Amino acid sequence: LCRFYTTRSRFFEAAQVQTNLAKSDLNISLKDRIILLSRAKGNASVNTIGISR
Amino acid sequence: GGVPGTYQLVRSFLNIKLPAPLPGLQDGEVEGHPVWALIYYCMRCGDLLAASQVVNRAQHQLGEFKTWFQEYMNSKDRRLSPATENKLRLHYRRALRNNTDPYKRAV
Amino acid sequence: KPIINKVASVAENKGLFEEAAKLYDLAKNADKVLELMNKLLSPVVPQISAPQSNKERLKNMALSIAERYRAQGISANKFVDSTFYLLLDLITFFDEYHSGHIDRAFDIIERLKLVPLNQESVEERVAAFRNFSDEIRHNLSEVLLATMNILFTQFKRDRDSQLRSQARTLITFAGMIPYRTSGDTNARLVQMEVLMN
Repeated sequence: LCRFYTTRSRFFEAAQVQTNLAKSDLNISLKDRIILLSRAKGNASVNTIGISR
Repeated sequence: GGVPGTYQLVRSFLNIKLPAPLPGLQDGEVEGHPVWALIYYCMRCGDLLAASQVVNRAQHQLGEFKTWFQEYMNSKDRRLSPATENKLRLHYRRALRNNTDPYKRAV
Repeated sequence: KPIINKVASVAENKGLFEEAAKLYDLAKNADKVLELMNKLLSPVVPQISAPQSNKERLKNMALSIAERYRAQGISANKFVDSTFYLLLDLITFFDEYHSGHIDRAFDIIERLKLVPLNQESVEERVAAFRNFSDEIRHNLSEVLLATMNILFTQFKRDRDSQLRSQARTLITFAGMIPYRTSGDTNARLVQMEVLMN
């Protein structure tokens, strides 16, 4: 899903999915949660059209 | 014996295919070979890096060709920017359409 | 004042605009400085500003003339002057567009109120194009495409309706405006709007 968003320059929506996933209680390892957060951080640091700074 | 670096191979290739110096070469030599021959056969072998090394040791002789070549190696699809591509083409067409150094023409 | 114009006058007659500007600017003749600076900028508006290019070497002198003309409160007639600061804004619009800062570049073009984005503004924007300097109308083709390609990129990343509406606006404007390369441009603009839907 996130890969779809990003190729469509919808970086903020991807950052939202990744962050929530990192905070969730799904069975996800710490290192994977580190990757998810690191991506969200990058994706939220760039402009996404239609979304306020 | 080990495949030598594309640079030293090309140099050891120029020794054979041109044993004596052609009187129409330009821009001097580099470690005993014409600078344009090295650039061509390096690009022909596909090692742009080996060719750019040759350029780095003849910065003074080659003039503005350095900034142009360094862009070609960077830009993908083996194409330069229309602006810079225009600058070099007009220069070549200006007074180098018929130069006595064929390797220079080719590159 | 006279000879500096005499020397500036001939060098102007010999197509040496970049010099005639420096000379006219030496005599604080902004009517001519900005005139010539309009000619030197329009060709380079959509170009790529790269180190040591002819864009940088002209943009950077134009900005050094914008500051010194604001800090000293100097200006030519509004026609010459309006176009001069307008080109400087556009040069910023493409420098941001070529860098990938889509959001930032979209905001600039919106301020200029040069290209309509809501159907209501089409009537007035179309009338304005009639009396804008031809150094601006020349670059209208590249502006519409960059603006479209801007909306185009933002679409692939409600908001969809808003971009779709703005996409339409650009087309109708371009349809009612006779300008440079209106053929290839009007066609490409329509294709990019179809892919959005």
